[PDB]
Amino acid sequence: SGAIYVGNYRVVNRHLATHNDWANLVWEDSSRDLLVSSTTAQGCDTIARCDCQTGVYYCSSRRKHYPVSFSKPSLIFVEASEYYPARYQSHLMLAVGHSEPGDCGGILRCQHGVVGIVSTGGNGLVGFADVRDLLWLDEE
Ligand SMILES: CSc1ccccc1CC(=O)N1CCc2nc[nH]c(=O)c2C1
Ligand SMILES: [Zn+2]
Repeated sequence: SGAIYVGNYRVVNRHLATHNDWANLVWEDSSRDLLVSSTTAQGCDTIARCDCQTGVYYCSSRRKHYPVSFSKPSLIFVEASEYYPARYQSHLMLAVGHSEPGDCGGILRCQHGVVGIVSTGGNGLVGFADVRDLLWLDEE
């Protein structure tokens, strides 16, 4: 579990969104595993606006933050999980690292701010849903 809290937005994995998220929906995209809902309180996270390929992510199944090198956001085939069939997920970045299903939502960050959230795992890889192209998170 986990979310990004930027401005009056809450960014979560679409597959972990609650009824309150769907009832206060701003935007969702199944191909990216992302959903954004509106918040009453302002958040403290800042979004990175960059092409970094090194950063640090939080792994809840180890209570640890790990430094990683990660690929550029791409269209990647992901095997079937409890939430999606085997399919192509877009705007996904891969790194070598530990990730169990419940690790989804953990933040990946670089020197500029939040880069994305854990979305996929298995085979000793971790995948992150990028948010750096969502410029509108910084306004309204
Ligand atoms: C944090 S997500 C996670 C973590 C550990 C295990 C499973 C998940 C869900 C997930 O994304 N799967 C299902 C398992 C799987 N196995 C091999 N290759 C893959 O591409 C996948 C994709
Ligand atoms: Zn960066």
